Amino acid sequence: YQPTPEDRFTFGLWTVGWQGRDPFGDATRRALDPVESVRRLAELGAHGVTFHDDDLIPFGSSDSEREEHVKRFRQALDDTGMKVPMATTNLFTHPVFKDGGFTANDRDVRRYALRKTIRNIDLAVELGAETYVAWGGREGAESGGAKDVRDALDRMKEAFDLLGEYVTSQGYDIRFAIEPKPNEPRGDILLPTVGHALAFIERLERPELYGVNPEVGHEQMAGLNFPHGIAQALWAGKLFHIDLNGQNGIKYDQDLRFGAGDLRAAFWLVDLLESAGYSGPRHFDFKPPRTEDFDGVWASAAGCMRNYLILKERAAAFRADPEVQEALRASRLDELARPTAADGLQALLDDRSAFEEFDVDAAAARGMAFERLDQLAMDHLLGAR
Ligand SMILES: [Mg+2]
Ligand SMILES: [Mg+2]
Ligand code: NA
Repeated sequence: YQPTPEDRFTFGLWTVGWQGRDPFGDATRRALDPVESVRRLAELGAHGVTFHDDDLIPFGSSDSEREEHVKRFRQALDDTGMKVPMATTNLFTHPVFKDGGFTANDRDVRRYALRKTIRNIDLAVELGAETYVAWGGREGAESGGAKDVRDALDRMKEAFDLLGEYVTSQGYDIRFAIEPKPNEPRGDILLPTVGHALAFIERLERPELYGVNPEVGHEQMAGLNFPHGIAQALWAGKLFHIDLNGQNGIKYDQDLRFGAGDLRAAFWLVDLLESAGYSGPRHFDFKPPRTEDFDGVWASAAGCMRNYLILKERAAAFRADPEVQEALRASRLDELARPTAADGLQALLDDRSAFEEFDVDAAAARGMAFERLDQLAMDHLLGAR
């Protein structure tokens, strides 16, 4: 289960670089130089890295310092063959963003947030990124009167529309991906789930430029089924990027390594991504726990990729097994894929077998055979076939 760059595994600089500061504790690890992270991740078999502006260029850097930070990073990419498929903006750490970036009540903060974002879009394009992520972690509220949500959505739309005008005007081949999260650090965050983000995109001026960047743990913070949400995003043609990690239920955002947390949900996710032919990066947004030293950081990162590869093997074996294919037919998955009424509305209305002469009791007595199917899936996941 050895990863290679062809597997398209990517990591944020802020993941392996997380120093371990949590709400109740100081950092347990020293800061990593981005150049070291690129080299170490390349040695593990990663394909690329991603960054927030402020991960790569310290906030407040002069133009000359900015140039030197980028030059050093580009040489590390050249030395390793690592790519940068995605970039994003930090609109959450600095105190100026305490009430949001794009939806801050203060208008001057909203304008600054847009300018900070635009500057990093230029850099992302320079480095070859194809997707630009926006996680609106400060967009929201702790109390009901603090934020008129209709006005906030107007401001959010305004911001994204302006960004779309900018990339179109410059001729950039980049697309945007909105990352939902239901809460934390705000009491409630705007666009809290994949569904809300997909709905919002349809009201933008150029919806084709925007998709979603769902994160395993974030949907699980609302108790939702992550594979189901991914299926809806794929169905809409909007899965532009994905963040892979683990989460143990409804609590603070844990960002565990992928495969930890809900293991069976991870299996069904990999099955879906591979079956659907998702071709984007397999990006890990995770935090090595603060109990770990640097050897544990790299072990945790390697484990992300290993677990994806094991699950990919098991899901492929499941789908290829003739006994599973028979069980899928026994459960009528084949019929689910056939149209209900390709004969059309009038034919349906005239079809006595659909109502007047339908034997509801005979249909009700048919078992779905779902438990046998699910036990075959369990056996395959555990390698007990
Ligand atoms: Mg998270
Ligand atoms: Mg994320
Ligand atoms: Na737009």
